Amino acid sequence: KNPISQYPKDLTIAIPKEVPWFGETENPKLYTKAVASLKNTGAKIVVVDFEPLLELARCLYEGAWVAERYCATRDFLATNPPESSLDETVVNIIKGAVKFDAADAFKFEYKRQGILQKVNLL
Amino acid sequence: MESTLGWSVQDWLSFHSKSTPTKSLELLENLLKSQKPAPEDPAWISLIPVEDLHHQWNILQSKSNKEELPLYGVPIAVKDNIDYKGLPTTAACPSYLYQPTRDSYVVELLRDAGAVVIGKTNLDQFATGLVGTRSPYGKTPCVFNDKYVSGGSSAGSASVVGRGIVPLSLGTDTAGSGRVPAALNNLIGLKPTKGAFSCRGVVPACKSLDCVSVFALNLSDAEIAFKVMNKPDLLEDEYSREFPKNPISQYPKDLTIAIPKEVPWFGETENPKLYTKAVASLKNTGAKIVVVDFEPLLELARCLYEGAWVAERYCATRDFLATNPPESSLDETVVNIIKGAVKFDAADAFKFEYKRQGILQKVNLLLKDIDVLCVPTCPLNPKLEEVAQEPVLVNSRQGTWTNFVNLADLAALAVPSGFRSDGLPNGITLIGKKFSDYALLDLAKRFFSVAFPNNSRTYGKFVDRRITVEDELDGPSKDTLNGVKLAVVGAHLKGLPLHWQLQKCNATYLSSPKTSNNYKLYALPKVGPVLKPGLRRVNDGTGSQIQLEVYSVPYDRFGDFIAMVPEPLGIGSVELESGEWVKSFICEEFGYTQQGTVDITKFGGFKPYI
Amino acid sequence: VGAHLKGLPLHWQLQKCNATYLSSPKTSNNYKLYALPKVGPVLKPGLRRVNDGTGSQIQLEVYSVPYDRFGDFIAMVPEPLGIGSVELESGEWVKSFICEEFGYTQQGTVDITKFGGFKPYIEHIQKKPFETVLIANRGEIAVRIMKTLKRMGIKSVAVYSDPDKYSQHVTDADFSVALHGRTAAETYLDIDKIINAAKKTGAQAIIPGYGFLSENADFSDRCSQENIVFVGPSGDAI
Amino acid sequence: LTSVSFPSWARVDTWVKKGTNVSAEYDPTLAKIIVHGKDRNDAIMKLNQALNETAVYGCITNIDYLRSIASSKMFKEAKVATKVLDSFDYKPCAFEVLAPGANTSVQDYPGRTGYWRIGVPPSGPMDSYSFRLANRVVGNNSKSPALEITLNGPKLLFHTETVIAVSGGTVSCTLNDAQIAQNEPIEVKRGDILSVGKVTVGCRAYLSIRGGIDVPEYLGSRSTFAMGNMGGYNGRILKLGDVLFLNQPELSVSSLPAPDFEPQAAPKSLLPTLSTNKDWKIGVTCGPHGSIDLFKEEYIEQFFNDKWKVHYNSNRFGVRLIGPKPKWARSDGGEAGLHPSNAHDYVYSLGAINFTGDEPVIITCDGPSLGGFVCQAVVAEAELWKVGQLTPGDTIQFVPLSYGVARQLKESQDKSIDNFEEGSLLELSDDKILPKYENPILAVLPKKSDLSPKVTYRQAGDRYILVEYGELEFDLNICYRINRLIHQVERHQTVGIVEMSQGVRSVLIEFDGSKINQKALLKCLIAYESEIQFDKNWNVKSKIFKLPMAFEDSKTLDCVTRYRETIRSEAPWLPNNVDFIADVNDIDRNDVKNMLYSAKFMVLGLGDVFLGSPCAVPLDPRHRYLGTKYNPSRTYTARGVVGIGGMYMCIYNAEGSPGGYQLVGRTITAWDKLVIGDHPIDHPWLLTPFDQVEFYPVTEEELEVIIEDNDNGKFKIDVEESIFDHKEYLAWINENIDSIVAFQEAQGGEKADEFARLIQV
Repeated sequence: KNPISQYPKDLTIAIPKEVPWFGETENPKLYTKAVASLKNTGAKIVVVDFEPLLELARCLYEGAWVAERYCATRDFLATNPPESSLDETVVNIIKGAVKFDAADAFKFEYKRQGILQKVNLL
Repeated sequence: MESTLGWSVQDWLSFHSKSTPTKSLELLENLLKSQKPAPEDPAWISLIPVEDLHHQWNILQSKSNKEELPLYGVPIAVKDNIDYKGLPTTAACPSYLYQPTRDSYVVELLRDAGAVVIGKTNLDQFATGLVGTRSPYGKTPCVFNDKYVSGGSSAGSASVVGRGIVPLSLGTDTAGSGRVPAALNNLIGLKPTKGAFSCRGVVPACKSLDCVSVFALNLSDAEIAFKVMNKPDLLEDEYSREFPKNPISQYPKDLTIAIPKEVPWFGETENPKLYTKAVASLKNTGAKIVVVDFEPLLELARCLYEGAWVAERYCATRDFLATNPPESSLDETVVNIIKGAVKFDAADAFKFEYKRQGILQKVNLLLKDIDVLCVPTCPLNPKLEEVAQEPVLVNSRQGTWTNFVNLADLAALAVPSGFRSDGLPNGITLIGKKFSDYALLDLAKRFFSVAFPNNSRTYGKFVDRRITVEDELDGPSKDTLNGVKLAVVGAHLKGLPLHWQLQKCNATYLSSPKTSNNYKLYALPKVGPVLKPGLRRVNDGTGSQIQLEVYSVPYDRFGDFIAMVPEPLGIGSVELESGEWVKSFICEEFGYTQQGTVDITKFGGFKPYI
Repeated sequence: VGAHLKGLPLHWQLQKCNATYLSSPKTSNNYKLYALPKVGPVLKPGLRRVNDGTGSQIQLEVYSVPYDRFGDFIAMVPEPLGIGSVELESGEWVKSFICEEFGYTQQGTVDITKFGGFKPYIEHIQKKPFETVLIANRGEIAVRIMKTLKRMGIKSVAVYSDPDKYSQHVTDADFSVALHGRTAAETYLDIDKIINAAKKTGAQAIIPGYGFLSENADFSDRCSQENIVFVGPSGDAI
Repeated sequence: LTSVSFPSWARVDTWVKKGTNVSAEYDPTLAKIIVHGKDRNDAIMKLNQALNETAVYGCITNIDYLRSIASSKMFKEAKVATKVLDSFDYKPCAFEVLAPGANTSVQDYPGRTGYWRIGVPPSGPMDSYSFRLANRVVGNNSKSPALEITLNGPKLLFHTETVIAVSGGTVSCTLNDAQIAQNEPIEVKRGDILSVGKVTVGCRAYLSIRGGIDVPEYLGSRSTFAMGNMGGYNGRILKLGDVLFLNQPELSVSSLPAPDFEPQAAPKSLLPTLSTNKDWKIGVTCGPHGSIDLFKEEYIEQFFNDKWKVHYNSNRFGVRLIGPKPKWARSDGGEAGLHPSNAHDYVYSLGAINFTGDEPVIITCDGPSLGGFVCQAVVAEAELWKVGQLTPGDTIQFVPLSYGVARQLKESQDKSIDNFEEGSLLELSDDKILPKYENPILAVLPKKSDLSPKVTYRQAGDRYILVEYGELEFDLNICYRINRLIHQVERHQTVGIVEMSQGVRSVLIEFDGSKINQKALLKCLIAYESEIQFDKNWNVKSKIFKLPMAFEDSKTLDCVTRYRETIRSEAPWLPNNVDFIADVNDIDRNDVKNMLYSAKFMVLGLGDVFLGSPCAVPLDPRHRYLGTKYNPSRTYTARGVVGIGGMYMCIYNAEGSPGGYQLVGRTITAWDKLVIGDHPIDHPWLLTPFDQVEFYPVTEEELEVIIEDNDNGKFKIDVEESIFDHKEYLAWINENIDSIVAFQEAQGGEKADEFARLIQV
């Protein structure tokens, strides 16, 4: 109950200390302009290290969350349905889950909780 | 000299105050000498050297406010599960042995509070079991009868406390290891809210579920230990979490205590008698006892057993197991359990996590209108030979009432209920929601005063000593408050008929000061069957000091309290004798300006007048 | 009823506590509204309920304040105010600001009920003589003149000798001009320097204090013949 | 103005605050105190409270005069006329200085304690026993302030009535010209002139006043530290014309402690025995450095066998001695300076006998703290009063004393003052004296690892144990370690420990022997030492100061000139100190001026020397130059002068301080007495250990501009809060290991050794 409905005219908006663009030259301009626009609403902008959050992000990728898709899709895959129904990039991503133990999954859940301690303080 | 067996924490502190730094060092040296390690006393994996006792004690003298250290020079045992830097850490596994260079955060806290560690204490290997038999260091017996099991996995710690070597010890509890041994040894076993005690420096074994735990002979000592170790440690323990402000300190006399609809005893006939009687006693404290189908909770327990949580233990030990250490170092029952984790992939771990979350939906719907569960601590008092015969099935049954607590983010306190015909003890565990640990303690206190009337309560093996003063509690310290300081003058005073409204909103008594010389007090025309005063700040000059009681009312709860406050009263500010301003009841001028209003200032307070 | 109304200066306190606007009803004719002695830079009303005949209807704004937040809100509510109950036009009772008797019984309290609300009254209340003003003085009078200037939103100009280069009045001012030298005659008394100082800083007026050029009629006349307003009497009167 | 407080509830129109310089030029208005009451009587009462509540110090004011008027029967009954004040009877509850005496200062006891780690000395009386007798004779609380008279006293006019006493040296004392007795409570009338003349026997005497003298505290104490213009009567010795206020309970609003006792002549067995013939035996505890790692055996014998003559350059900073020249166990002092008495700066003990080069001096109550030379022995707490009665030409002999005997004497003085009963004073006697000097080294812990070096515990006075890390060597890690040791005592909260003082590779630990004895503290320390855990990758909060400095300005050079014409006219570091640095290191003088403007100086400790004066070390090892400290030290150095002592750098925060470092240029003082500077520091000492100081070039005249601006808080000190990261520093060392090593291997040689030989003469 009582969901917030408005941030204060004062709110603290965080942006990343490091913004990788991977060669892209157009999009940075819009981002810059957008931050300017936020400042101009009266918001306070603070530049903040997003490392732990990107650390969290990689976990989704390197980690065992990929096993959630495998869990959701393996009974079907074992039927070996016609290759042409399947997209090969997807199925291979998903079959990557086989490389994870139960134990592995926990190991990564731990690391996730450790990052979240840092993120919730941040 | 003098016998030290079965001393409370307070007993120890009293000795230290009236003794000299040298004769109190001697008492601990003497205690240390009487203890034996290794297989001679199965309770101790290891004991400190005399040099280490000196080191700790020099460390201690070093402190300049001793007599403010709530565990000054108080000896304790710690499960060989938990790091103390003065001794090796083993997990009841000889080739797993390692030397920590640093204290458990938990140990470090107790030392900061003045305690001295005496030894590491034996346990089921890798803290896996509820029986206490699963150690190559020896099977620890029940403190009462050596034919019987001590309970596990915190076996050494119970034994040691149960016979009063040491008034407090540390264990760990994932699914019963700090509760079952309390019942079998006539102890208090406190299993705190998850993440309250740091697990930094304890060997992970079900990291996501695990808690550090405490054994004590009495409520008082369990409380002091809780206050000491209930401390955040967010950046070093991924499952640490800070206790919130304004923790509840007492359940209402009215509370809803749920008990299970079906209570399996598996053939056992004595223990049912203790349980029945214990339930009768709770009823007599004034509690509402409600009988409830524990289906969802048992589904949750089954999820633990069926699921991949074993992979947590495996995760913590597989690198080591692959070291292929000498077979004689291992307990085979433990190791076979742990290797059951190999048959579960990541996908499996998730499938069961899904099912667990689904069960919890049901569990949270069930608990919404319940304050506390009252559960038998364990169905059996297993014989040493009984668990030798059936080394798994006895274990399973001893977890009937313990396995769902941590999965459900609950807290728990295992507390004696008395003795069976054959002179063995058992008891009940009271299960509360997140952060109720202080109120559980108090509920035990209230349970005790009925179940053990006339100060008839035993502790540990000390079947012919009586609790006098040692089960009393301070409650949570003012440290923990965060509320509005509110002065009441009228019907909300202790003993009048709106005091309950303060208790409903979890208020805490602070003090009883008077206003400054600036106030009159009126009795208003009674309309309800309650008569009501109004305060008036005055300055012609002619005011008195009116009497007040001041309460801390939690910030998130003040809304609930003010909503009960009808015209013409209101909450404003008032000036105390000391000059501090403090929130308080006030009164619209219209209120005390009616026909029927009586100037009551004379009496200096509202009690005198009523 | 008061400074928490939309647009007034404690409204923010309602947004802090995640309040939500409901409506704008009036009390029944049972109240009287007093403007309390201003102390802070915030002016504050107090409501008073009467056993009649004489109360009127005052305008109110009504907010939903989470149960969860109400604590945070009342902690911002100082003596002599408080939260009690008020009766709306419709007969509903509702939590509201009230006021201790002591509150509206202070010197300076104004009976405001006529205006029917607190907004009306802060409008029936709501003129810069000079833009920048130079102080032909030092010490304590300079500091005191500058407090008024500041409060009036008038830019101030210090002048100082060399021993005074570190004095309060130099610090307090918006601008400052070193006169160079040590003695009274060398600096504060030197009309040419002073008038150049007011020139240099574009001061439309000079206020002299007491002592120094204060009762000096050549100086008053120099100001006039220079299009700088001497804050004082004419050179003739002097 | 030194402290300025006004009632916040009145209106006060003023232009002054703490810091303001009030001149005589224009008009002496300070403030106008304006009060608003319900009516005349309410306003008169309010005005009195306001006046009572007005504390302005640093100038003489008319506040007392105002108070008396505002209080009069006249003003209240409103019998006011344009004529009244012209015949108004104003009598100050106070005395007046008809003549000052050679060196008369307000002092109290124990003095300005709490801050030795900063280099704030206790000050207080130079002979504390007589001081406390004098107080007691008149029944003062022991915290009461009194006057220290040195060599000859003041004549004072008393404007009110009180009791008086004089104790200490033999001095003829006059009341309205009739001789008056020492150690007795003399009743003084009003119009009385008390006069105390020349001190015939001893150096100093003490004049107490029932109720004490009314002067504001600074840093906990009313004691005068003249060097620092701190405390006492406006930071200095008394002057002709001064007016000092008393504490008459009926005519006063004062925070001075009321007397405890009825006045009473001091029992005569409790009087101290001053020498009779300019010759004295003075008890000491051996240590810290009276050991053969530093001095030859026979010189230690000679130190205690021969007599020492008191040198004319003696005062409250310390009492200089003439006697046998030292034979040293080392050929030089390495990086801490070439002269073999030179030591990695460490904090000294009150009473220590400091060998500034080849001549020693007793560190007394206005004395230096963090210092760069070895100390042989330390006068026992309770023996220091003797040193306060030495006069030039006196002879002395240092008599070895056990820790326990030293406590006995001390406790006997406290019992003597507290009870005031015949026979309770113990004094030096042959059966109290050790047969032979003992070993000052209390215990040695062996080196264990790279971050856990050898530990040497040295006895350093009645009141302290000196803890020394490592070989005689600098190593940054040891500095963090000292910080950790300190942390272990706090964690541990030790009972009995008074103050721990950081030096370069050491820390000095002061204890209360009535709470913990020497042996006990030693063991706790040995034990906490093993609890210290840290790794090479440590970090610390570090403030970075960028400070303007004039290279070789006139006042710096003149400090050397004064030293040449007054003390030693040539030495290998003379006539120009920078040329010495340049020559002994084989570089150009402008290379030395380059390093000063490029090096990053890490503060290692404070009070080298006085008022938070830093001892710093360049963070770049290639910035560490050979050198030496003066032999003997200067008696005078200018405020803000920057020095180089061996490889260490200091800023002399105080004006007129003795000093031994090679003089190089001048900054601004890093001591802000009134905390008025424009910086974010909350106490007077601007620096903290692990802070960093960098110098930038200014002209002498540009520096005098900055200096005046900064004294009035109009100069913006460039300070940034940051973090020093040892793991980042280790990194940096590697990226320049080869440069560093090449610099190090090529530093000394035969040339430096000839210097070390010459320097030793």
